[PDB]
Amino acid sequence: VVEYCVVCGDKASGRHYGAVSCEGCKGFFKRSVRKNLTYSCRSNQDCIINKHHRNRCQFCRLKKCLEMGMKMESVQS
Amino acid sequence: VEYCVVCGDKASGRHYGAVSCEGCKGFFKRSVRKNLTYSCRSNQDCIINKHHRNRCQFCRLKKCLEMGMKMESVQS
DNA sequence: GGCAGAGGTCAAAGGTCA
DNA sequence: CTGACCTTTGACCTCTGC
Ligand SMILES: [Zn+2]
Ligand SMILES: [Zn+2]
Ligand SMILES: [Zn+2]
Ligand SMILES: [Zn+2]
Repeated sequence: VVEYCVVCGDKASGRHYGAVSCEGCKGFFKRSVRKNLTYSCRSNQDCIINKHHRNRCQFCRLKKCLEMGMKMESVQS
Repeated sequence: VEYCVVCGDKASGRHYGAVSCEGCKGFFKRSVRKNLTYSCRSNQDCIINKHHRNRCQFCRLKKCLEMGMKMESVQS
């Protein structure tokens, strides 16, 4: 009955943009895609996305978001 | 129009669990972020008001905590 | 109907920099 | 260090199309 975000391991509201996601992960994906935002990383793209420290590397979040099958094409827009 | 429990200034909004001015919000963030502890030169009951808020950082932080600002809420 | 999976709001967190 | 002011986040909403 409990489902966890494939990005950050937070309680997941459900499948969003093709991925079991927390509400935070959804909204990041949207804004990133809607604003055509690519970010950069300052730690050799090694950044580990955890519920606690997910807002550390926007770049590394979007990497994991796409890695885990969130789909730009699914965000309206 | 609501007033900051720490300094008594006009509050921006509720900040870390208490109706706070931006200043005390800022103070609180940086204090917890840099795990700053503070020393008092006036026996630790320094009056904290808008006009004279920055005399004692120590006494301010005490007030911040006492009036219910929650460190845990401030993030890393 | 019923509900997943899109959308949006705005307080409360964040970061900026004179 | 400070705080006026600006940006992001994510809990909680609604809509609507299978
Ligand atoms: Zn997540
Ligand atoms: Zn990174
Ligand atoms: Zn104040
Ligand atoms: Zn003092």
